[PDB]
Amino acid sequence: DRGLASANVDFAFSLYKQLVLKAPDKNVIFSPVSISTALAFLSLGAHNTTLTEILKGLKFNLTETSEAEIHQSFQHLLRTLNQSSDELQLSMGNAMFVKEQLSLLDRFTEDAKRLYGSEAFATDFQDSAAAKKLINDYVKNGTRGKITDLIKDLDSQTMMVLVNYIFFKAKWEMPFDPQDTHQSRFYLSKKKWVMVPMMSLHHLTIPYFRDEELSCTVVQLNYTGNASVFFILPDQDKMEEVEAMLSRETLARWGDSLEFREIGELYLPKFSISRDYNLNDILLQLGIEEAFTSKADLSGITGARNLAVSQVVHKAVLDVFEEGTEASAATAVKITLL
Amino acid sequence: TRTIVRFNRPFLMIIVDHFTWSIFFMSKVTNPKQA
Ligand SMILES: C[C@]12C[C@H](O)[C@H]3[C@@H](CCC4=CC(=O)CC[C@@]43C)[C@@H]1CC[C@@H]2C(=O)CO
Repeated sequence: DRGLASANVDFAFSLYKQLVLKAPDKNVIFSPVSISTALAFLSLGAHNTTLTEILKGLKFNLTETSEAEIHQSFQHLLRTLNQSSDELQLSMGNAMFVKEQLSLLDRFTEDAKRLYGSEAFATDFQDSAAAKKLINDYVKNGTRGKITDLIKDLDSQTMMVLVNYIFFKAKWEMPFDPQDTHQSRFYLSKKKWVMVPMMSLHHLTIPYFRDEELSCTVVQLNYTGNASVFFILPDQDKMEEVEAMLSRETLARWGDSLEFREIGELYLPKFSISRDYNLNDILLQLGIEEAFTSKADLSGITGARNLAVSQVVHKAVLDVFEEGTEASAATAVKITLL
Repeated sequence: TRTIVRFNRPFLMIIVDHFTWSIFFMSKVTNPKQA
């Protein structure tokens, strides 16, 4: 789906740049496709300016596509990602947790199940600790225990939470031998470093590109299955330059410029990182505004303008090791009465 | 002499699907042991 990939990758890099702005020296890990899917799911219930802002913020061109086409594209993406595979473990789920007394349009719950694969689970948010545990347990189950505390605070007056998770567990096509993993320096800056387990591979023929425009080295490592990873190594003090130039155009240039090279040695740390985010500020910066205000129009959920978003949260974890990679993420959209 | 690629300073990772062209995950690793 080229039209979906183009919007979703534009959104990915717009998000990345805003995430870095907030905390410039911190690790970053997030799932763009989880956030895109969760906000597309939200847009199923959105109307008028609330809907336009969400779909524009997700980087769709609304002069050239329809909401109907977008939802069908996410339905197809979800079906493709959840297809059976012996090579790679990949799963994505959506759910809605809703106060039982809230009246939902039949069209909304039917469309949520058909397009996003979402059930509607009756949740008593006035029993806030129990509602929090239920939602966190759903995410824990979908992520094989890797995302445990997506929901930290949860208002007792919440009416609905929309949730997306993604789980990814893959083997390297060329796995590292743990006998070649040795504690080595990782330079936090030119004169400060920490010791990390540094994995290595010898005489490895992989796609490689030395980017002289951005002063960085790009390699692609494959997982068994259809997935791969671009690793980009800026020269020292060139990370900000590479970040400033991240874009769909740049990624396309990198992909178009790779050539196979037999690398003498590749050194890659074994590591695990995690991050959690309150995405309200970034989504407002991307122009998704009305959904958060008392002007919100989520009347495709209920038939009335009686709901508004309170928070969008995201948590993601990345584990890289000799045999492969495990990564997971989840996004929740918390919704209150208006 | 063969090229060495040594990820011992901050780097980026973009996990992609060749079938759907989705970006599953994007990361910047500035400190693998960052608190
Ligand atoms: C880079 C890839 C080709 C192409 O460049 C893709 C990218 C995924 C994101 C993206 C979406 C677009 O709409 C423009 C092209 C592009 C930026 C793809 C991920 C893997 C794929 C390949 O590696 C082909 O071998």
